[PDB]
Amino acid sequence: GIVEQCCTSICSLYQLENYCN
Amino acid sequence: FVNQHLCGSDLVEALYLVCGERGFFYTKPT
Repeated sequence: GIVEQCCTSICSLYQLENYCN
Repeated sequence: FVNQHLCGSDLVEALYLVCGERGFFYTKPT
């Protein structure tokens, strides 16, 4: 999930955008 | 944007910040 890439690793906006519904 | 370790609260808010109305994978208000 978004948590692994962002919390376990550093994410990117685009990666954050992917999860916007 | 930024290069930080976001987790739930910080991340979710990061999404509500990024996604905004589109909502996002976690739990919207209601």
